[PDB]
Amino acid sequence: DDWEIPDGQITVGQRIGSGSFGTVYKGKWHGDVAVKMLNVTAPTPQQLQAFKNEVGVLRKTHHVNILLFMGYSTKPQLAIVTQWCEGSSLYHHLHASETKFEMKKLIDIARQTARGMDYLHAKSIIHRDLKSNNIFLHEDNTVKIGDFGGSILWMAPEVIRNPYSFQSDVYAFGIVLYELMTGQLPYSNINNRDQIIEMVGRGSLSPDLSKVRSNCPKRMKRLMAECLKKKRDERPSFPRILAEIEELARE
Amino acid sequence: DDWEIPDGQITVGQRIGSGSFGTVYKGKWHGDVAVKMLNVTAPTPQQLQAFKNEVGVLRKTHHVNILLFMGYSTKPQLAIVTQWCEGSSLYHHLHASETKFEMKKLIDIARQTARGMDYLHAKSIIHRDLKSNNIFLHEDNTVKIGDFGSILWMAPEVIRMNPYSFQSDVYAFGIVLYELMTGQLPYSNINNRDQIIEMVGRGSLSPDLSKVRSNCPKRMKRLMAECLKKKRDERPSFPRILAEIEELAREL
Ligand SMILES: Cc1ccc(NC(=O)c2cccc(C(C)(C)C#N)c2)cc1Nc1ccc2ncn(C)c(=O)c2c1
Ligand SMILES: Cc1ccc(NC(=O)c2cccc(C(C)(C)C#N)c2)cc1Nc1ccc2ncn(C)c(=O)c2c1
Repeated sequence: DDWEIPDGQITVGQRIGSGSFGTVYKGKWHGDVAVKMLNVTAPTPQQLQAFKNEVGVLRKTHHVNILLFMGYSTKPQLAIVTQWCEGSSLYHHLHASETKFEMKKLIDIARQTARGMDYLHAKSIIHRDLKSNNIFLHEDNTVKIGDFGGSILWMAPEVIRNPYSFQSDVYAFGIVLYELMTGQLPYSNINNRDQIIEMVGRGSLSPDLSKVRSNCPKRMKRLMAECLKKKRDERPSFPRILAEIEELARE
Repeated sequence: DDWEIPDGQITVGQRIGSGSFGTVYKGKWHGDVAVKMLNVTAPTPQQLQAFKNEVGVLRKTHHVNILLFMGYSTKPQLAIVTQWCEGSSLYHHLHASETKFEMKKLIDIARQTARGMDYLHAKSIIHRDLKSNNIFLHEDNTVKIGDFGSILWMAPEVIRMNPYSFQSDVYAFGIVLYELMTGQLPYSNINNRDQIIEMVGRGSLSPDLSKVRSNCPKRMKRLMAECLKKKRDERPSFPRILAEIEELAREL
């Protein structure tokens, strides 16, 4: 691969977010790009190491449902560059908007999400923060998985109490399925954070699966259940998860 | 960090086309993939080295309008894998289809095509076969540039014998603009190809820009003209080409 970007080529536009590592600016570089940037005139090794490692994982990714990693610049500032994403996240479309999706579109999102996730785990990568907030509907058609700039509902029980695993991401994908099939965040009636955190971690509290749509296929409900099994070992793997969802789509 | 894909991970079938050296299969690998394979023949040194270089450049490309490179396989056979492309090429949509595009989409395609090309040339890459056939409308919205003779896109200096340069690609992009802005293949009225080959090289034949669509903005007429200018040196560069297109689009 060739990942280093000539330095003076990037021009930063409107600041968008504060990111998880640096401030994020919608930029322009041979088209529309997004740039997470650090604006310190000289980077502390902490700041430098997060950069060095954040690039290290992205160096491995090449999938249509994973966000596109385009390169990095070291010298104007420590910067990471990716494609710009036209549209809104999965989170916004279900919760922060009136528009409900068609059941077909609902599974299609779950499908593409599975493909991106399957590919990630295949290259031995752990997301550690799968949520509808970190799932972007590029052009309202294509699912793009990333890490953008507080995730509690998608947290597996063993994470509440090396707890991050492939199975912890699987569970997180389960919660996302709930969002798609209910249009809702789990534990909507429980108010207090410590109550949810403790009840879900102790193994008493599990998402109310009766709220699923009528149109939701019975088989889809079963898969969603398996993903949310309290015992991490008893959770399915994304190969089978991807498998089942696609066979559903063909019908 | 390492792009080679272990054998039996990919499940092939649904072949689309077949060269004299290779075949393309709609595959399955963590989703929908496309696989170019060399299962037509034991690789000749040309094709085998062409393979080696084809991967070497794809390793370097990282763009939304450039085709997505996902990896390669050595052990079942020498294979290259990319994203699957949903839709049909620009060629098919303009000429081999009923669908006429809204002028907006013509510019959007023209802009995304420029972006992909600009990125390519920036990394010091020459395409050498820009045509509407090698431009794929993924999901009918997003342009994907790849490589899948064809002479309507052939620059004058290429007919005669570098000859292949960035300026030869610009001309080829010019013809594509003609396709987009006329809904037509150039010299549609001229019958025999052999006349065209000589005249385009000789300076006799020039695209008829009167066939341009009514909706086409004046700035587009000028840019399209400049791109297919006989003099290769005075031909614009894609940075400068892209520049006009974006600000043109920005005013709509
Ligand atoms: C600009 C950027 C650079 C790097 C990352 N990094 C990650 O997402 C990350 C860091 C570590 C691991 C992963 C994995 C591979 C685990 C995933 N998924 C991802 C995010 C971003 N944010 C980013 C990227 C594109 C965007 N398009 C449109 N809009 C409006 C945005 O807000 C936006 C934000
Ligand atoms: C499977 C494959 C692998 C590699 C390449 N190679 C190139 O495009 C190529 C070869 C050399 C240079 C370049 C560059 C980098 C210059 C560009 N652009 C590209 C093409 C393909 N063909 C390919 C890829 C996706 C497809 N989706 C839908 N349909 C229906 C297709 O026919 C199809 C074909």
